[PDB]
This record gives sequence, structure tokens and C-alpha cells, in this order.
Amino acid sequence: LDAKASEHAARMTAMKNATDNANELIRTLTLSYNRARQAAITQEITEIVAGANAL
Amino acid sequence: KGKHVLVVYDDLSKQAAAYRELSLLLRRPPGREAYPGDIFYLHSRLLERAAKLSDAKGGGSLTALPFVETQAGDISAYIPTNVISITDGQIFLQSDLFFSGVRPAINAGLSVSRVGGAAQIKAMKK
Amino acid sequence: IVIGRVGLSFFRKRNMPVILDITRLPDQPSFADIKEIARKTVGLFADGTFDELYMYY
Repeated sequence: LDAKASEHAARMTAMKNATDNANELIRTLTLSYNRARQAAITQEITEIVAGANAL
Repeated sequence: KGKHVLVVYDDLSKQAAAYRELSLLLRRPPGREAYPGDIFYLHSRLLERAAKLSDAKGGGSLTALPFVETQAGDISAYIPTNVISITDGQIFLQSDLFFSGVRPAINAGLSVSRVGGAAQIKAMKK
Repeated sequence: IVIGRVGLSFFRKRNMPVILDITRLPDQPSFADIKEIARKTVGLFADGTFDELYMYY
């Protein structure tokens, strides 16, 4: 009984820690994704305008 | 003249960059990544001259091994995509494979030959 | 004497002699679930196979 209780508590704690780590990783990846999206828009518009005014 | 020749282009990316520089200097409007419009036609024209001639033409051959350098293993880039779309096959070398101890670092999943089998000795084919 | 398959894997990977095994067990175990192995464990000491018992949990 003591072993089963300890196993359940350990599983609960490990899953809580894993969930927190996954949430933090999601936040960092979202920040990086937004920066990449802004950079892509900047590059495409710069190329568009350079080609347009190169005539 | 009927001979067999092997040609190695140790970097096509630098040649492409030089052509982009020339085009920009000649006031030709730029395209993607400031590259000119005919950056694909350049390499296609260069690489289509390697061939295996027929017996009526002499039977000679010319084989080419062009090189492309990627950035951080990115294959979706403009020049790598263009060159992959032209050649008969590609051999992939990866840094993680190189440092894991397997040398040459050829990626078997990504590397492919479109003439495989016909270009092998019978024993090797078996 | 090992309960749970991970102990079996550990001791089998090592060079370890294991005599009694039990792997499957409900989440809320009952006395009769492995009373059949508890009886064998006590009967081994009563039989003189080994002279000492320790349990780790």
C-alpha cells in the first residue's frame, strides 16, 4: 500500500513538472515564431520595393 | 574525341553569387534574394552539357560533380533547390553524422541516384 | 524477490539470480492479489532456502 501511494505521488509530481516545462517551451517557441514571421514579412516587402524601384 | 572526362565544380554557390554581383552592377533588376531571374537557367545551361554520347557521335562521355554549400543544413534555399532540380542525384553530408563518428557522413535517406543499378557491376548489383 | 517488471528488467540486465516474480497487479491492490506469492516467500524461509529477509520499498 505504501509503495503504491508513493508511486502515484511520484507520477503526479513528475507529470506536473513535465507540463510546466512543456508550457515554458511553448512560450519560447511562440516568441521565436513571431520574430521569424516579422522577419519574413520585412524581407518580402523589401524585395518587392527594391524590384519595383529598380526599373 | 571519344574520351571520358570527369569535371568537378567545387562551388556553384560562389559562382551564383558572382553572377548576382555582375547582374546588380549592370543595373539589371533583382529578384528573390537579389538574385537575377535567370539564375536557374545559368546552372541548367552549365549542367546540360554533360552527357553520354551515342555510338554515332563517338561514344565519349562527360560526368560532372557540382558542389553546393548549405547554411545550417537548410535545403529549402533557392540555389540548393535549383541545383537539386537539375542534377541526376544528390549526396547529403551532415554535421551531426560527421561528429557522431560515421565518416563519410552520407545520409542514406536523403541521398539518391536516378541511374542506380544500371551504373553498377553485376556483382555489386546482386 | 521482485514486484514490478522494471525490477525484472534491471536484475536480468545485471547478472542477478531472481527466483520469484510477479508482474501484473491492480492499481488498488488487494491482499488476495499476491497472497499467493507472500505465502511462497514465507514458505521459502520456513523451508531453509534462505535464512534472512529484507524488503525495500
